Amino acid sequence: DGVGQSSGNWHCDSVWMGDRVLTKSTRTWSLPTYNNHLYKQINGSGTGDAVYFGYSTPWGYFDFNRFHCHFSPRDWQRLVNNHWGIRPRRLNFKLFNIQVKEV
Amino acid sequence: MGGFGLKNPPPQILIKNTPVPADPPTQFSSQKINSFITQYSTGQMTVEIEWELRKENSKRWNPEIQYTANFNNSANAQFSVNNNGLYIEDRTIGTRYLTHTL
Repeated sequence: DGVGQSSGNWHCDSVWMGDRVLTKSTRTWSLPTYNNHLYKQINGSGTGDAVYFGYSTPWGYFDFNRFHCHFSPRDWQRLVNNHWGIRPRRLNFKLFNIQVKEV
Repeated sequence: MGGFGLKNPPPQILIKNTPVPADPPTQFSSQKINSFITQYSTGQMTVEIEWELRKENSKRWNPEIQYTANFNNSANAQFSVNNNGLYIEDRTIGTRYLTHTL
C-alpha cells in the first residue's frame, strides 16, 4: 500500500501437472483517453451492404481471448504431441501497479 | 557400445533339455550311453522391467526438434509388416533430441 510500495509481482510461467495444467501470463499496457471524454454516435452513408448505426465509447477493454497469449511455442508443442484434448476450467485476472501521467 | 555399466548385472538364465536315453542293451556295459531320444521343447517367456525416468523442465521459448514419423507417403508404413509378413525397422532412433543448457 501507498505510493512507494508495489501492489503485485510479475508472474509468467506454466505449471504442468498430470491432469490439470495452469498457465500464468502478465503484460504491460497503456491506456489513452478516447473520444476526449465523450460518447459519440457513429453511422454510415447511403444504401449498401455495409451500413451501420452505433456508438463509440470513452472506455478501453482487456482482450486476452487469443490462445498464444497464454501459451509459449514450446508449451504448445508440449501440449499437442502428448494429449487428445483440452478444455478450460478457471481463470484469474488481476490489475496492479497503476500509474497515471499527465501531458 | 553404450549402456549402463553394472557391478552386479542381471543373472544369466540357462536352460537345457534333460537327456532321455534310448533302450539300453540287456547285457551290462560300463561305457557311456551314446544313443538318446531326439526331442526339443518350446514355451512362452515373459520379462517385466521397471524403469525410472527424469522429468523434463525447460523454460526455453521456442519449439524443439522431436522424433517424427516420416512425413512421406510410402508403399510400406514405417516400423510395420510388409505383404510377405516380414517386420521391418526403418530407423535406429537415438535418444537425444531435447536440448539442455551446458
